[PDB]
Amino acid sequence: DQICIGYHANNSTEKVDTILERNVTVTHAKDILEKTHNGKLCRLSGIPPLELGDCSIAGWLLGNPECDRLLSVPEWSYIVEKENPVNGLCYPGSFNDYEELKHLITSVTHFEKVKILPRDQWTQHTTTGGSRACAVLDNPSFFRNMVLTKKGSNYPIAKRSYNNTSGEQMLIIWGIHHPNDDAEQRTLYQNVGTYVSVGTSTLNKRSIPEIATRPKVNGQGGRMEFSWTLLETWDVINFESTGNLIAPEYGFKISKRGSSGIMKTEKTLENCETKCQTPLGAINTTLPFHNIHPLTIGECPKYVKSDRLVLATGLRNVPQIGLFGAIAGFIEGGWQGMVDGWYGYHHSNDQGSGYAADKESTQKAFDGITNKVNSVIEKMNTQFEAVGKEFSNLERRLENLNKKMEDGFLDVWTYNAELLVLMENERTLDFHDSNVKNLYDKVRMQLRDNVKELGNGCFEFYHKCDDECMNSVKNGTYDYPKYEEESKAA
Amino acid sequence: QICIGYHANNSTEKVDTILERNVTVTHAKDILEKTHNGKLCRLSGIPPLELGDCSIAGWLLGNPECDRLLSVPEWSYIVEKENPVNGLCYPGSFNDYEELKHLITSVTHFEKVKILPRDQWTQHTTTGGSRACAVLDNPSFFRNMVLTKKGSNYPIAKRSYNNTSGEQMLIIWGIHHPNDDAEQRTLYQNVGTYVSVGTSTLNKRSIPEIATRPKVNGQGGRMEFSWTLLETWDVINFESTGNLIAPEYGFKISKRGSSGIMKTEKTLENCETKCQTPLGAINTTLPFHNIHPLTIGECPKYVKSDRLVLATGLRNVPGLFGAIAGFIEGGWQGMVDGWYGYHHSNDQGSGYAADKESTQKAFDGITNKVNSVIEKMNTQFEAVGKEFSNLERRLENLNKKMEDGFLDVWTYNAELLVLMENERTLDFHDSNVKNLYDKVRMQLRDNVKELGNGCFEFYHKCDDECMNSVKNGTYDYPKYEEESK
Amino acid sequence: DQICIGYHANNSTEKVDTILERNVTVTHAKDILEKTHNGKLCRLSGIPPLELGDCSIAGWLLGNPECDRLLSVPEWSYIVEKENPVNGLCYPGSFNDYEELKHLITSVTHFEKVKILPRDQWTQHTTTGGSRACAVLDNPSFFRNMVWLTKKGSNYPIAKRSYNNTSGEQMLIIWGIHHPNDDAEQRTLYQNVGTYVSVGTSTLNKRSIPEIATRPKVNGQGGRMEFSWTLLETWDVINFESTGNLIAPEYGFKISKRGSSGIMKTEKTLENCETKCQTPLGAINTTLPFHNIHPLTIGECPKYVKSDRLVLATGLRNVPQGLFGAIAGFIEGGWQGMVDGWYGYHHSNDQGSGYAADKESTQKAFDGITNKVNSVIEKMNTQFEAVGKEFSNLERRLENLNKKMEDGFLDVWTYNAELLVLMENERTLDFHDSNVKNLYDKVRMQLRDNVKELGNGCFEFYHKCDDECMNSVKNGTYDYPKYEEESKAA
Ligand SMILES: CC(=O)N[C@@H]1[C@@H](O[C@@H]2O[C@H](CO)[C@H](O)[C@H](O[C@]3(C(=O)O)C[C@H](O)[C@@H](NC(C)=O)[C@H]([C@H](O)[C@H](O)CO)O3)[C@H]2O)[C@H](O)[C@@H](CO)O[C@H]1O
Ligand SMILES: CC(=O)N[C@@H]1[C@@H](O[C@@H]2O[C@H](CO)[C@H](O)[C@H](O[C@]3(C(=O)O)C[C@H](O)[C@@H](NC(C)=O)[C@H]([C@H](O)[C@H](O)CO)O3)[C@H]2O)[C@H](O)[C@@H](CO)O[C@H]1O
Repeated sequence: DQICIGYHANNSTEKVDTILERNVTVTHAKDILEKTHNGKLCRLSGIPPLELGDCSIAGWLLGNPECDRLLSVPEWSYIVEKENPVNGLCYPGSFNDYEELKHLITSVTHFEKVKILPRDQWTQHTTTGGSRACAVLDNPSFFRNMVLTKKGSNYPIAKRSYNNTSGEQMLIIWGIHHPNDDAEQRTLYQNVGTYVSVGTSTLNKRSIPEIATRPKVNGQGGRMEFSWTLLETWDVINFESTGNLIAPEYGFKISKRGSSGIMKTEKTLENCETKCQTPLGAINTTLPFHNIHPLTIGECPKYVKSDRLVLATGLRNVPQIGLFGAIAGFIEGGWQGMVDGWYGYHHSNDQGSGYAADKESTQKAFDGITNKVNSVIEKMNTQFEAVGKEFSNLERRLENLNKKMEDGFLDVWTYNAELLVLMENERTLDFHDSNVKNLYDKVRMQLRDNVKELGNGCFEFYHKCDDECMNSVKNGTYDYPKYEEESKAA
Repeated sequence: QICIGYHANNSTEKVDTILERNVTVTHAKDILEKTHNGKLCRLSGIPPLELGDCSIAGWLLGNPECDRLLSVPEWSYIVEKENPVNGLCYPGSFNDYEELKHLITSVTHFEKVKILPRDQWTQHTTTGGSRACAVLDNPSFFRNMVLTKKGSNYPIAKRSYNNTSGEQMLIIWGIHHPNDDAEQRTLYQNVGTYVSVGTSTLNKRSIPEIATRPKVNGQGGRMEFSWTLLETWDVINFESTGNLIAPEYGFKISKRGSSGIMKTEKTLENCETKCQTPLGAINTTLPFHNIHPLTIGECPKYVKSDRLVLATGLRNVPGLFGAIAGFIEGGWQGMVDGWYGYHHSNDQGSGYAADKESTQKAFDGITNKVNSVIEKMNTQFEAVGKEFSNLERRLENLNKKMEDGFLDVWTYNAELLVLMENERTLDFHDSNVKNLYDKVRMQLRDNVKELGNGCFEFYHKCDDECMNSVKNGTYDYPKYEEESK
Repeated sequence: DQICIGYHANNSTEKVDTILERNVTVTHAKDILEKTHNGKLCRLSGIPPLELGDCSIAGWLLGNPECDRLLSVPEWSYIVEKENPVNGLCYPGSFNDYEELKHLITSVTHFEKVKILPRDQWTQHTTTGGSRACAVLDNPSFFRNMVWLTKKGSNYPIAKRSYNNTSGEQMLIIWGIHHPNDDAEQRTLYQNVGTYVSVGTSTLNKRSIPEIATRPKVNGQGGRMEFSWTLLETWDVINFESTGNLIAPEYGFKISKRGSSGIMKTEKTLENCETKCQTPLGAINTTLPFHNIHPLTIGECPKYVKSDRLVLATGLRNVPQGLFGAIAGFIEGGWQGMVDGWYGYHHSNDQGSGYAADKESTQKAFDGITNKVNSVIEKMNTQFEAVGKEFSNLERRLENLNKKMEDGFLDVWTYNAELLVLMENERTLDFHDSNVKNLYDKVRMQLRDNVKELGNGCFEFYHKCDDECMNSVKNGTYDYPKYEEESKAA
């Protein structure tokens, strides 16, 4: 009669690395690295992205004729654009503090156009001024959200105002025209030596037109320079100009949800839903890390420069035909026949044989490994982030500093993730090793000299041991007083 | 007989390990600090500048509402209310205001001095003021600042100052932006005017920007202030054809390092600290804290955690090696002098005796673990809160992203350090018990039965002297080898 | 006749720290902190740095007389300056967006000065003007790459010239405006009052008016020159127009970029060596993960930490004469006499002797430790970075943000490198202890009761055991039943 201590083996060819060993085959393993995306551009927490396609934010807000059929949701979580949007300032020029503007309208509630300065009420000015650079049909056209040239032969001082009674912060854009030459100034605005002034309770600005010689861009040597401000509720904005004013017709009511970013991609909305979007597609995961794309938006796993992070959950797989020396050691191989536990017994007596999982050590192992995997996964913080940022080409240093920070964390997470995995795997294999070793000793210390140690994790009894006796061994209530029979040993 | 055993007590302290939750241990050490003293304190002997509900601009310009301030000549940080009420009484703006605020967060020395006495502007009217700065309640004006046409003429306003004071000097000046050309003529006579300021490093010019504007503090006009740091022995030249708001004073300033502004309602209560937060100060040696992110001083790492409890004692049982809660089922309330030890049973009596050797070794070990964790942590001076204008949102976001990045790294790594090391500490105790058990077993060999519960049953009479040789590892096997099992 | 289990000891004096223990002597050790450098300034990935010495980038590009013959390379990978360069704006002034300019030319391929606006084609203006502030020896001179346009006789007619970039590459172009000390100087130089300077390209549009005002003399001058720059695209035109106060370029700079680098501040000069990582003290050439040489590096560098020592144990605890209780435990000391392995056997016989190492155990241990060491090294991700940055006097907050980030990483890497070392040294010592305990048990299970277990690592045989039998024990094929007849007495 005999009982033998042993451990589970199977047909897994799954491999993991440890600190001490490479490519160890384990019975089971879990990948903590998310590599797959659904390939879709989705909504984020129910709220869709604003889809700009070929238009830039400036193009959209000024109303570049080529952005007319923009869908323009009432509410958005992020903004989707193509890499180098072709439709922006159709009439050539610049846009002050453009990047701050973008960052501001990145996530909105609540977004409503308002006709703050009706085209029709500039009664003493011509209002149909257009350009072939903004051509439609084609005829000379212009930014649709914007409007002034002399009426006949007179450019009276233009004085209009607007009180923000919309019940919300209003974004307002305006421009100044920089003519090509003096004759052009006088033919457009009659007056020379002009200005454009804009005032609110916090904004103070007066611009003078700059008449100079420049190359043609979209066929035009002239330039238009735009600025913007946030008009507070119940506050007034006053425009005054003797010429060169590019007036807005509309302002924009803004309620900031939070702060998001702009995603560059050629994909379009679908729904689908996600908590984490990438330019490649969305990510749905529990895992602490991913390697899909650095530029994400939402609550995402830590991005790492890794192609594989696999945790061992089972033990070393040793099918047959360690710090503790049990597994692949003094018990030379695992049992494929023992399918209902991690560690257990094989027995032979008169009544037969012989596999039985040990429920106690098995359940300790299940509870332990589950805890370990859960620790590694659950302790990871996950706050909302919009990685990609916008910088002008005179902000290269600021851009480089942002890049240096993202690279820094990447290096920290990657190295930390890789080593954590190598170190825990080593521990996990030793944990199994030790459980086996302790099971063997549990049996050895019960039986004492009522049995012989045969090697290979086996015990031969110096007495008959029936199924009831075997149970007592397996559940730790073996009765040693019975040391006779046993002198059968001598 | 002689038995091997380990310590137990009435502790109910819980720790988590990588493999286990809520494990009761005999002793634990919390390494997360979560108490402050509730007070606003001095930082390394040097007090903060308390501005109450005045802003830094309001204080330096001399907003009348800031007269009874009480500044010190030296401070290690600045305390402000979340939203100061007293800044620019006369509406306007302050160029590079944030750069200025950053410069004076921490000073030594700091002294206001008169550099351009106002009575020496003999060709200009200097008494001008505003109901925006109303006192009592007549027109008044920023008390450190001063120019309007005299009769009907505004001659060039040209004066200079040489910084012979011995320290770098802060000097602030402004330009006034009137309501319309008519008011410009009324105040300054001329229309196309300018304000030029020059030192040997700074060249700045401002022109009036007239626009129609809503009344703020009753006024449509605005003032735009600028500033420079005048080096020792350098000159500053003011030259203006109109619109200059001139300084009468300057500020001598010696800077040691940089600090920050703290937003709080509290007032200095007279205590010392090395680490201040808006809720109170922190006096601690622990490597982590969760009191508040915006600290000033030499502070523990701020983590998102509620609890970081390191196990020091062993599992409390009133492991990898199979002894604790293993073949030795439980602890011994009775053994008080050590973690590990023996219970003996003789004709002479019983029974407890601590093993001071393996206990001391263990204690030294755990002592090294604790202060390896605690002492490897760096703690250089830092001021977390920073200032950004509302056109630096991207920059402010970059800063938050950075603080959030380190918060995440530290929080994760601290939680995981505690779990990992707690499992090793419990295993370390387990190993010490096992090793002690084996020391005895390998000493007794044949002369004793291994019972399997921690106990050894002698095949001979072992009196007290003999027991002592077992404990001190000199048991004489050959002497008692008479066996007769 | 006896056989003993033991471990290697030597003359090593090397010390390591572990999480539980300070100053433990080990037989072998390996430092993973790079502390040495070659003490030279080197080519970075084949490409030399630009050496400016005591000249500033501005001094060099404008052609300050003390800077002009600088003798540059056509391609560079970084820039080297003295801490505080003596030569810059000899005529006092300022440079707009200077830090961004310096960041732009930090790393190039290709670079080439070209004469874009021949000094002599300014026919209607005087062109030879200079300053005592730029005195050569000791005649008034001027920035050699620029042209100080002044009146011809009593006339300054409108100055107008343009240049089309047909060079093949983007072109850096610089210009300036003179802000005189007083009206008399304005009239002497330019005749006209109320002048302006105008410059325009496809994207750039600027008009500046001179600022006449009294200022402290610097290098004898009260006036100032404010310089600006732009990048002119291929096939674009730049237009200059001035009625006075223009400081025109004569030259432009063809520039191609292939990434960004940095400026390095050192007294050192270029030697003939190659590196992937440069320091102001010398070049680093290591695979190690950490270094403590200097914070301001350029290249693909190890992570900088505050420590002076990171020593990993590789050999075992040196006990000249643990979790597992053998090393410095029940086997009290090591053997200076076992030189052919980490663990092994002694054996005392009728035939004498002796020592012999267990090759298999030793070999498995060497493999483990090697993987360990390589894991810590190989998992570290390295990226190209230039640590030192340029910020102006009004960018203190930005500078402080950069410092806070570097300090943040420094604390993270230093704390984790040191804790890693301590943790792994604990596990390494215990690894060895375990290998020893496992070897001893392997012997114990073969010999069984044919021998006495002393308790100090030795086994006393109950039977004569010659060299062949001593080998079977070492071998794992002892044959217990062969000597079973003959033990104790029977
Ligand atoms: C007036 C005319 O017919 N001029 C002929 C030249 O063409 C004109 O050249 C000017 C440059 O001085 C402009 O480019 C003109 O283009 C427009 C445009 O933008 O399309 C014409 C628009 O109608 C006009 N819109 C408004 C509101 O004024 C616009 C603006 O004036 C400018 O943008 C102001 O900066 O200009 C263009 O038609 C022609 O090249 C030349 C060849 O022989 O003959 C000229 O008679
Ligand atoms: C006292 C009062 O309320 N008077 C009423 C007139 O108000 C005047 O309106 C002008 C604008 O047209 C200014 O706001 C005047 O305010 C002051 C101020 O700031 O307090 C008066 C100061 O004395 C003056 N200081 C100087 C040096 O000139 C200051 C400056 O002019 C401006 O700040 C420049 O921007 O203005 C205010 O008294 C009002 O015009 C009339 C009804 O319209 O009723 C009067 O009772």
